[PDB]
Amino acid sequence: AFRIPLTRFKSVRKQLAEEGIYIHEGPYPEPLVNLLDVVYYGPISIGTPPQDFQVIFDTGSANLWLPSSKCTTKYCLHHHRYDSSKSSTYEADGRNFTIVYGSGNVEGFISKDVCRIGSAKVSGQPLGEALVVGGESLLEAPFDGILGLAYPSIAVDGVVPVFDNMMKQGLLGEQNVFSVYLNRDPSSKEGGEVLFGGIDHDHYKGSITYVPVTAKGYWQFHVDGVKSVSASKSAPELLCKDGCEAIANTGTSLITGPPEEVDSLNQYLGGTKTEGGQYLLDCDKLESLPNVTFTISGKEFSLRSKDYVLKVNQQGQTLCVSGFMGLEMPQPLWILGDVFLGPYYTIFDRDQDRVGFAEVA
Ligand SMILES: [N+]
Repeated sequence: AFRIPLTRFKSVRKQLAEEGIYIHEGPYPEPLVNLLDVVYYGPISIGTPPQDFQVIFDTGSANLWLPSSKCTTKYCLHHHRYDSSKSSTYEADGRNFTIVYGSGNVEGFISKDVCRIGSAKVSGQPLGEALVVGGESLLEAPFDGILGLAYPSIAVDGVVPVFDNMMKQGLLGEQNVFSVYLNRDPSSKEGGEVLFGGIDHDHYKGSITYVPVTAKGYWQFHVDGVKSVSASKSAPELLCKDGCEAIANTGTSLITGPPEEVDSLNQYLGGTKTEGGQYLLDCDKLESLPNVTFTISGKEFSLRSKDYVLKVNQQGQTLCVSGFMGLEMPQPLWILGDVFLGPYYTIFDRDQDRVGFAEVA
């Protein structure tokens, strides 16, 4: 058991929306990392002596990458960079890599070195030395790179994900799991935490409801249904009626699903489609907005409007936005961002290949 503290920051997509600037997505070939949407980072260090970094701990991807000292692009010059020549434990690989991101590609070459995750010491860990990171308005971003916590099958050639090497090296004891506490509250000192090799009882109430992983790549599982139900409507909103597939993604905020289904959901909520793509709700009519519920392994996971409405500062206008939007992919998926993962503590279990949810504390 070792514990990494997470810090929450306002996403670049949000900073853009405040100045009244929107960028359309997509459609996507499948779920992609998008650096405009990432909201939680935590510290790691690489090499000997340690070189310090802030990275996104991302269940939506499986790669570890950081800006290379050899990268002199704008993004890299504005962040911490890994210098292999300064580390006595560096071990060369040298092969090239490319990753398709929603925010523009990430490219470079593979290297190996000690990766430090709090008190844990991951040895011979492959990483991407990034020479290219796309694109606009990431010069402020408080994170340097990404550390992926998904399965090895969606890693680039030459990388084994960080958690997998923690497993091979016996660093987690008997529980090959990691647990994630996300605090969406702006005020609090702790933004959240990732607990490696354990489950923290202090962070949830009730019991944990497990769901089996369906396709090993993303942390992907089956959802029984999605619905919203209200005393103020002649009909319910019933979606995902015959079951659907979802992924848990700590690398994003909004809940994303098949467009026609979430458009319908947003209409039911009284939403108004912005030219930006998000749906506006009346800020004075948030009180009687119905819960939206996800049924997983026969159990209901309810979201209150307090959980799913996002507030944004436009100019002077405070302005309220639905935390659900459509994103088409060929193999339709609900992507569960922090809107879902904030009010639910989440256990990621590689022993049994399952994901656990319990009410947060
Ligand atoms: N990107």
